[PDB]
Amino acid sequence: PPLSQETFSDLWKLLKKWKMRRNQFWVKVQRG
Repeated sequence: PPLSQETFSDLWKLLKKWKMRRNQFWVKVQRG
């Protein structure tokens, strides 16, 4: 479910590598 603090937040950190700037409008719109 939707929630991130001192637990469920420890995860989501996984989608990062896939949730990074890899969105739609901001997908490769900056150096790095």
